[PDB]
Amino acid sequence: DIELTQPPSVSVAPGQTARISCSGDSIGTYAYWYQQKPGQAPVLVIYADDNRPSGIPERFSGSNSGNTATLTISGTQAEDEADYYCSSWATDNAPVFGGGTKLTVLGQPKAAPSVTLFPPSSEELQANKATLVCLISDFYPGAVTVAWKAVETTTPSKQSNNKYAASSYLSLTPEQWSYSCQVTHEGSTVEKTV
Amino acid sequence: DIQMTQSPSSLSASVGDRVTITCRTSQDVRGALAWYQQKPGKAPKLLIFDASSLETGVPSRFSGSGSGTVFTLTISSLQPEDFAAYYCQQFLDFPFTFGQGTRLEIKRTVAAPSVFIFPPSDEQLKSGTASVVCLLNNFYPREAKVQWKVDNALQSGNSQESVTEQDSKDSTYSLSSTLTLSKADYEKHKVYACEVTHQGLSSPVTKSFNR
Amino acid sequence: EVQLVESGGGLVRPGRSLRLSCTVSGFSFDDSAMSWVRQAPGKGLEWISFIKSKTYGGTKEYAASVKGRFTISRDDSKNIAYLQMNSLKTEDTAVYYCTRGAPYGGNSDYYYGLDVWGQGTTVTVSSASTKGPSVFPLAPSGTAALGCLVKDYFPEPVTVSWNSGALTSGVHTFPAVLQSSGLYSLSSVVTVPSSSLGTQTYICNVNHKPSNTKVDKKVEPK
Amino acid sequence: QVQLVESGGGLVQPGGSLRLSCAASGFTFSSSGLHWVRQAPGKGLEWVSGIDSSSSTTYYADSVKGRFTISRDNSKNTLYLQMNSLRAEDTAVYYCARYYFDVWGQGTLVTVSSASTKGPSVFPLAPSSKGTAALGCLVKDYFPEPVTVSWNSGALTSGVHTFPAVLQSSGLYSLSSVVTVPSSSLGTQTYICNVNHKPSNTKVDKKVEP
Repeated sequence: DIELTQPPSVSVAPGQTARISCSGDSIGTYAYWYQQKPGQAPVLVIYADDNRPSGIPERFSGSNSGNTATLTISGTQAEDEADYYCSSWATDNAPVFGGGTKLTVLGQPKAAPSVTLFPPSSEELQANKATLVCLISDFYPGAVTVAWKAVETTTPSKQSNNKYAASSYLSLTPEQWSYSCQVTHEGSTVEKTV
Repeated sequence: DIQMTQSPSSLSASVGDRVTITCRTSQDVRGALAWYQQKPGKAPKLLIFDASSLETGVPSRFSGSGSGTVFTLTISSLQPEDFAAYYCQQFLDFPFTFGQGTRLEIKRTVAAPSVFIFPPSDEQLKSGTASVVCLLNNFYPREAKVQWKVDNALQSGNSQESVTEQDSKDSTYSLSSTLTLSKADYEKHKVYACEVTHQGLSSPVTKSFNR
Repeated sequence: EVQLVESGGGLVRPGRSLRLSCTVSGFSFDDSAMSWVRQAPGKGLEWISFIKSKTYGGTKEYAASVKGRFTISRDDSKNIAYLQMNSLKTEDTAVYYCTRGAPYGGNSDYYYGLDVWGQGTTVTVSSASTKGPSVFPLAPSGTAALGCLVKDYFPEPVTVSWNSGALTSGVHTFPAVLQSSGLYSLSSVVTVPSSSLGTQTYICNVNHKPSNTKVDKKVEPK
Repeated sequence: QVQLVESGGGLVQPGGSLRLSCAASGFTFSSSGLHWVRQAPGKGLEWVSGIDSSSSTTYYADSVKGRFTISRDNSKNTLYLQMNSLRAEDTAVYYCARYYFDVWGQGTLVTVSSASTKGPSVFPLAPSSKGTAALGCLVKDYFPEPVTVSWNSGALTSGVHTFPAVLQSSGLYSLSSVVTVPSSSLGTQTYICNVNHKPSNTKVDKKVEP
């Protein structure tokens, strides 16, 4: 069965509600919601339709109707940010899992990430190797889209200064080695020429 | 679903005898019945589990038997304790339906009731609602029939019947019938009477009131 | 020991939502299944809803009579079980019990019984308001019948006293009857010797607690 | 409490064999079935295998059907998943969860990578533009890291941001370390890049000049 459709990312201001939808193709049953702090095992926050297990604060409330389920996080806290997955049980008695949503709480002021270009190296040119290095630093929130204009891009990682950072590596042959890198953090598009 | 019939609803017994209560099922529950006892006006209690197995807190007088479709409770000696209502519940597949229920009543000698005819209320005559009250005190067995006959014609659909529980002293019953008649209905009729059919009564004794 | 209490029971007009809470203490709430059983006054027991524990997914499911109107939820952190009813009807006037479905073994999906029951709360669905009791004398027309008729009792439980509480033997208080209009009807029966009927001052005391109204009536021969 | 611990996972060659074991404490194993959930890196959870409480039936995800078998050793309170003929993208962290997903274990890392210990190539990347400039070295084909990259043999500690490693499609991790320094100090500061490849036990020294 197709995975349950979920929004990729959701942005909510601190101390203000969060709404995540889990509309799917015939869930037909109750939808469970799971929380995953990065580097930690997922935990259950909402089971059946709107039940809450022990150890979960009251801020987590849920609903289910028709073919859509919703997690209402009233007054989200900054420490709460994680990935929220919705799961359900299909007719074939086989579990189905959703894509997931990231709670990007705007704890820090929004800023435009800084992008540094990187042309080919002399050793790579002598070795017949090309690598286009695009380093996007000081990104906020941690969600950036990297595009190459004439490619493996690492997932966003938290920086030591609390600013999201990412790197985009593009491989080109020595014969094929202008090249442009496009960065889109939040609406605005940043282009670097190399 | 699963239909659940308990037989008979009214079972009469004396103190210290043996009582059988049968719960019959539609499909085969595979020995997953639960028997409950409810004392009047109080929370029900778990009496018999997994058909035969006895639950903790119940003395040995209570036992269960049978499997598949027929299930029975056998009580060795009936104490004053345990004269209450009994229910059976199924636990094979959802939904956990309850039976009709069986009521245990203390056996007593057949005593006919006393017919008392309460005339229409003088204060309620001008209120707008006129009622006729028929009272039967000390009546045994619980089943009794009261017919509200107005002007020699039986009246139906305008009567409310109430029954008093078994008295803790004599083990009797009381029955009250209220006939609802408007002012026009009260004036239109001529002779109002109630006919009581009881096992003790040889013939239907009717008491009439004159408007 | 294991204690189950309930609240949220009161008078509600048809078609209005009401939420009952089952506070659980004395045993673990996470791994026990909770079921709600209702008893209409006079009628038999009826099973309303069942929700499994967290270990088994908490699959809520109800009887055919309340499907689409009753939703059951539970919170383990505050060990409380919720029952919410929308489109409430007059047939639902009953006493609701909170029951704990004990597993077969220590923990299993096969449930063998409802072990511990709460005391229960009264849920009344009606349209009428709080109306004071109406006292109608029933004069005695061996043992004579003297009684008072209680009519138009609204949203209540009432107390009847014979001889200001002096006469305790021979006092038969009939069960309440739901009148067509929406009020309750009650009857009191006093059996006394015919000679003593004209001597003792038969005084009936009726107290309607919800309305804070006290009514006294005198039964004398007509 | 109900606790689950899984182990037995490690880096294996493509097509190899792997057995993952779940240890269960606090709840009766025979009462509830157990699920296997895999977390591909850079992505959400995916259901892998399931077993009923009584081992009556076994549910398998279609993407893994015919390759994974799951047995519940009820005697020793353990759950086993056997993997054969693994493909490349099956790399993930496998989670062991109770039926209806109430409790999740820490998870075991399973890596399917044909790459072996390969030394990095310190290709210099100096700042070709320009008050401040960013320069550093790129470590290509590092297998498997964590590769310690230092500037000036640890002399420089401010302005050096180490980007996270990238798992390229070639199967070799790539790393890029960039040091932000003033433009006036480009011709004076000694740009030295030292790479210590712990998995390969190789210490590579590189020099960065304008």
